[PDB]
Amino acid sequence: LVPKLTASVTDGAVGVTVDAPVSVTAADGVLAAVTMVNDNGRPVAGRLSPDGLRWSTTEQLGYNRRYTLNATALGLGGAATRQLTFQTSSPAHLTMPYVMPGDGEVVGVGEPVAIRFDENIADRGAAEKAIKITTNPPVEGAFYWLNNREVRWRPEHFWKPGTAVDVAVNTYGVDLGEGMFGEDNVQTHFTIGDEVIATADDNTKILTVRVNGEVVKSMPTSMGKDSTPTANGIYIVGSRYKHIIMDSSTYGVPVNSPNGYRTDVDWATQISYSGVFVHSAPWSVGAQGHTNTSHGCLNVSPSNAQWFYDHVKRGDIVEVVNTVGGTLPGIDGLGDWNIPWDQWRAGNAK
Ligand SMILES: *C(=O)/C=C\C(=O)Nc1ccc(Cl)cc1
Ligand code: NA
Ligand code: NA
Repeated sequence: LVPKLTASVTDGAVGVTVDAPVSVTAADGVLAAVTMVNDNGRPVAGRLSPDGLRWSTTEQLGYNRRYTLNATALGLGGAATRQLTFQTSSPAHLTMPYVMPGDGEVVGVGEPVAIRFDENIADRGAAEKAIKITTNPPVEGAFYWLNNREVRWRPEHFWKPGTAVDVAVNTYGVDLGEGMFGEDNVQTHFTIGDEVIATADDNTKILTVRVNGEVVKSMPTSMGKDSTPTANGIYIVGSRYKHIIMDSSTYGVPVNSPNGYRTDVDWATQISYSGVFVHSAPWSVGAQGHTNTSHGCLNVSPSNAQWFYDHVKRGDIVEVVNTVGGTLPGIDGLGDWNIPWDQWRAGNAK
């Protein structure tokens, strides 16, 4: 029998995607030689299987390249040789994904998986298809897009402490729509830590911190006044700051406007993209636990703000209840858990 050669690419093929390696397989014989070069003549790294039957590229192929593959198979029946040439995808534009939380992090039970692209994604389904999420213990989750660039993945209920989460964004060589291809792959892994749920009840004006179901701190607080109230709902804890200059102009509100502001505060924990924080407020200690006086932040004492800074972590949960405000928008950026599960589960890839 004359040896046969089978490649994972077709001679004369265009638009070949570089999201997979290129392989060469020999039948009725073994591979005596296999080389692959690009248009400039530079060789492509590869490896031959010990049995001599399979050859595969070992480095990723580039966009907008013409590769020439030459292979020779030898067998008792005879010899066979083939030359193939193919052209890879020619992207119109490239987009880089950014994944949160960070690799190796320990996050709270409310932390979703976040994949943010630096460009608008026309084929959301293709993006979701290219993201493999592993969970241990395994749990059902789903994708949901906060905007044209960022997609979130979370389960129906808060994570179970101790869950391992692994995120592989394999967007390289993937057509994300309108000629937009992924600039690279990204791969992160994180773990869920203690259950920490702080509840701010406007009827009592107390921020109570519960760690694994036990109350460990009770903080008098002053929330947003009626004209600028704090929205009810579930907030995901974000970044921590020993101190931060609060500037309303970052939210489209001129500083010189009635609701504008610009001041420096200590021990600030972010809980919404819309600008809600837990922070030190020495000027309202007298009102904390009695009346609301802020632009929407949870004003707490300096010692309680610092305690919150030291003992709360990204992904922990703050829930506000019984305020005169509405509900935090589900697409705020840290309000994911305000979207009903059935809506989140059905997604919005269009
Ligand atoms: C919290 O109130 C939301 C944004 C912010 O920074 N507000 C704020 C805090 C303190 C002062 Cl004096 C003005 C506005
Ligand atoms: Na190359
Ligand atoms: Na700010």
